[PDB]
Amino acid sequence: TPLQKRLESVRKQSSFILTPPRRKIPQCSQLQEDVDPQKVAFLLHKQWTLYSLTPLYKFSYSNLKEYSRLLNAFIVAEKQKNIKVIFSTLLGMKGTQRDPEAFLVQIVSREGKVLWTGWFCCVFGDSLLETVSEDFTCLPLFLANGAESNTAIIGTWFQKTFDCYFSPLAINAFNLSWMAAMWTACKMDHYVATTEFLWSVPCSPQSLDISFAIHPEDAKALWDSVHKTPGEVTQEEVDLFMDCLYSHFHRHFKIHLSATRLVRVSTSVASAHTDGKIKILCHKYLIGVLAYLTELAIFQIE
Amino acid sequence: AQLSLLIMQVKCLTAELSQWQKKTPETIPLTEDVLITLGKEEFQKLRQDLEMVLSTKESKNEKLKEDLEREQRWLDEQQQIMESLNVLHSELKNKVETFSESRIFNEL
Amino acid sequence: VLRPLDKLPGLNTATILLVGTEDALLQQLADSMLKEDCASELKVHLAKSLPLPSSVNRPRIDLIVFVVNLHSKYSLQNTEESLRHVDASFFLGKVCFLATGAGRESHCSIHRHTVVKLAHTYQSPLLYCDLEVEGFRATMAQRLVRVLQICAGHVPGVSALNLLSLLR
Amino acid sequence: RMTLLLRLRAQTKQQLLEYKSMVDASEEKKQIEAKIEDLENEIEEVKVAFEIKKLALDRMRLSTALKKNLEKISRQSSVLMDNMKHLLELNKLIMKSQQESWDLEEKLLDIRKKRLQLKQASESKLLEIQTEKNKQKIDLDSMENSERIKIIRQNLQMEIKITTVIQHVFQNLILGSKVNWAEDPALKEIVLQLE
Amino acid sequence: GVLAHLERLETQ
Amino acid sequence: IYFKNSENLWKTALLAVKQRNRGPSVLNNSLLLHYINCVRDEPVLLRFYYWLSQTLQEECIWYKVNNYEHGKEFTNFLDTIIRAECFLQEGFYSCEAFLYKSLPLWDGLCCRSQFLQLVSWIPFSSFSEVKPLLFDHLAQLFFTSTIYFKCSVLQSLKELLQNWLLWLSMDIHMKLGGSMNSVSKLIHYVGWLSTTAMRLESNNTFLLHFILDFYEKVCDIYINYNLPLVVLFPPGIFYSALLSLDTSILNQLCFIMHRYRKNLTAAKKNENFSSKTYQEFNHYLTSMVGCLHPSFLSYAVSFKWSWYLDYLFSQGLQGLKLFIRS
DNA sequence: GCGGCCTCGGCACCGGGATTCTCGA
DNA sequence: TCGAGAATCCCGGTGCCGAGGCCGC
Repeated sequence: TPLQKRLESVRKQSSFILTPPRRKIPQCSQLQEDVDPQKVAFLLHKQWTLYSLTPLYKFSYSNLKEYSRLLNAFIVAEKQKNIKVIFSTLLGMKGTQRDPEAFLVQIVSREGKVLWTGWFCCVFGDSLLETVSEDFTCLPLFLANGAESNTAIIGTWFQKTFDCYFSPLAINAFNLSWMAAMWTACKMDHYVATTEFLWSVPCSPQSLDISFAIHPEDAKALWDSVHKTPGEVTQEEVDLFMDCLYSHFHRHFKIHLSATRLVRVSTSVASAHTDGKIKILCHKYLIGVLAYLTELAIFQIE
Repeated sequence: AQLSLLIMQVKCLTAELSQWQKKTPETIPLTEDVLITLGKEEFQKLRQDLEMVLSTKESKNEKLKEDLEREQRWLDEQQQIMESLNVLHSELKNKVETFSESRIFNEL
Repeated sequence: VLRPLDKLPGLNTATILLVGTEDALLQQLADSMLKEDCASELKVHLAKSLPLPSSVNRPRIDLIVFVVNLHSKYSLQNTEESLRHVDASFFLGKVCFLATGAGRESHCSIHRHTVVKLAHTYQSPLLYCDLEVEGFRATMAQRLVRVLQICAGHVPGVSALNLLSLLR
Repeated sequence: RMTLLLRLRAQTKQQLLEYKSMVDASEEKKQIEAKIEDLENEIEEVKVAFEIKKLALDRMRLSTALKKNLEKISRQSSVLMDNMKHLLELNKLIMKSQQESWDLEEKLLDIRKKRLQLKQASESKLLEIQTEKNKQKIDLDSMENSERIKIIRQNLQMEIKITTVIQHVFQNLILGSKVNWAEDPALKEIVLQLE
Repeated sequence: GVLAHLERLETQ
Repeated sequence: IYFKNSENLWKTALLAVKQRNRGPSVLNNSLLLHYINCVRDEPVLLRFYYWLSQTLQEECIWYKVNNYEHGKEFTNFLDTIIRAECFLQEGFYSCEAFLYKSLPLWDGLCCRSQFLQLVSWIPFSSFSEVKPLLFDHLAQLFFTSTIYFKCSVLQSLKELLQNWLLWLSMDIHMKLGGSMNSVSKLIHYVGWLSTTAMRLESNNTFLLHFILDFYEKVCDIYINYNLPLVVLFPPGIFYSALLSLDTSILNQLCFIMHRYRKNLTAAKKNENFSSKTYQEFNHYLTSMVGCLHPSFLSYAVSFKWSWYLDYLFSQGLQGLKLFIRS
């Protein structure tokens, strides 16, 4: 139960038993309780570089001032090798009531020039909560956006004080295509941005990239062509949406896009890269986009 | 095709087992040679693995002697932490367990 | 449509036919599979899709390894399309599913379960590797060449039919 | 060549084996949970059908290679035998190399058994220590009643914090002045002030 | 060990 | 900087003073490894699991960028993991969890010496939940790699057998049947592994030597581990080494079967095994005791029956000694 | 010609110009 | 109906961390 449950989970995950996760179309997530409108709205249109964060040992959402000081005195000491660190519980970035409340880590520089704005969130991540003990407050997702240098310093501090480890979360093109499909399946209005899929062909000498940017309403009507079962999108439906893209690109330019790999799928819901600098959160679906992102972080942790 | 391949698999294992049982050991056409060609080849291959297996079974007791020293040291450090933890259990028994709250206030 | 026994064997000729959309990687795998001076003739064949334009004098093909580049969904849509032109008596032992690009796990347009489901629903071995690097090629080449001598019958105890009974 | 013709015989006695198996499968004309079961009961039954077949092949091979080598005693020098003397030497370098091995592994085995016995024993004993420290944790709930412990703890903290201030102004007043610090028997017990 | 050794008869 | 002293000039006199006094997160801590050895506690075996999983992932993804120079610290870190498990004696729960994740992707020789010592320390699971996940890949590479990887698996599974039987001996000490079925099935699957590996390599004596080295630890299950699990040879090894061509493998088989006689006799004292196991061992006896010959012929050529014996016996044939005395 | 030093530069995230399209002269 | 104001699509013009060069031991 305290570990052996996780061993059985690892067994289930490694078994790879008929995975196709028929996923519910990201439902309009009415902003739960507090969710500081200024804070969350500041947190939306920021390009979060995802990481996978192992559960934090001996963490508490009461000693935020002590960790703030302990990390502020560490960051400016890494400059010895002007900065304020504000740990801020977000109070609403959680899928179920039992999830740990998401909390921020902002490198505030004089004025509120937030240099780094870290973000640990655990939403709909009850595949990790029910397997880890009480001492660990598990937040699988870590969100950077500040320079990679400051991330590779706060990550070291977190490893030193909490025994949590940051693997840079890399969304594979399979998961990328999945999220590119469930985000054009959403029920949104006033599409903010075009549905762009930045492909990148695997040529050895050259590195040609393709931006198969579709009109966002035109991709919704193309998704409805391959959408038959409502409520949940299947792997076959996602693959048929992606293959309709393939058969509209190889039709035009005679180059098989399916022979290439997704690197970035911009959508009116949320942009999503591969190499880590992934989640822009244009719309307020972020509890669903973050649900997928946390479910993907479990895959890397577990 | 999973089922269409399982059916042909059982059909093929049936044929192979009915053909192996048909295979009587065919030693009658064995070899016209006096088998010195095959013999002094097989002993020479034996010479090829016998040096190649002594070289492995010499490393075997090399690592077994090294690990006998290492696990003897581990057993020593284990019996030490065993007797130490046992005497700590006996001593912490009814020495710090006999702790009163009012006596703890009097010590303060 | 390829059949396992449509042609007669040679003497020590073990003719494997690589299958993959990308062909430079197939050429690299073929080079590594002939780099070692094994005891068998190794007339390696390459291809892109199983129709395999009908040219007679093609030897008795003893192995078809479907190199499924996990980075590209094309390599599966061109394998699953090419999987329908293999004889059902060919899928028993003389079929392997190489999954190159696995392990990198960041370029994978294909979830490795999907290649696992494909290689299980066709009842054939599935050998992961990363063909782009010689360190994982010059050891997968010696795995395909020892599967080769099993399916081609060069090891005189194990058939291709006995092979899949081992790699289930 | 003969070795190459032998590799051929062998290869063809297996290629015709495959050919006959396939044509017999073509001559012939469901419960997937048991379809692999009546797939398994041959891969064990062909296995006993051909491990005995290979085992008869090997016994009739070794019997002839013994009788052919029974003619080897009757032959001349046979520099083979000069190579076999060194193989006797190698055997001595392995069966003695195993003579320690059934002894070295025996010693390592009871070493491992003693170590694991003391490991489970230590885990039980140290879990007893940890649950006794937990029992001292209930003794900790014996102070957080805080009816007179809290006030005395606070006035101890607010007094030692004066006793760590006046103390460190003795480490800084019998230092900066004309101290003659340690050549005096009063200060010597007051300087070097115990923490 | 005989595993670290068996990795150096693969080479040698 | 770091205790760089300047008393070196005084260290002429201070080296004389030394001579005068002469005359007049936890893996790289052996003194702390004993703590985690003794605490099977929840928040420490999990504080440690998460470090091992994220060190065997990040630093193994490090292979995908160097694979040559990173292949020496990873080897030297997996060596520390291996040593920590040999000391602590239970397989780290990230050691298997990394193995199931990285066995299908694994090649034959990439850290073979380290990966196939990790397999040894795998928490006995069921051999019905660990077989498909791991042993279906230690057969996918076992049957496609050379002898030098083949011998490195039946050795790997040889050590796995001991590391499962230790944890079963005290499962008798700390008070079965379904645990019994697991080691029995592991040994049979190796006994299935080791009849077809015998066939791939045309009865190579090197490989069957390691096979018997595995079975050298299968004869002594009852005597050594107090486990009633006398599993006899599958004949595809028994007679394949009986009618083998060297004695360092022949006396090996003889030692194994003598320990089999001893273990079966010990099991008859305390008590299916009896019926079919005794039938199979009397099969391996009457066939072989009548057979007790090619490597013995090599000795006889190099060479009054009792004197022949003495020539034997005296020349290292100790497994034959233990049989013949029995 | 290397050791800890430093300097350009691809990638990328944040700041105004002209097109949409709503409202006043 | 039409003219100025605001917002926001389209791509900069900027910010800022690895790569290449370079000078003691």
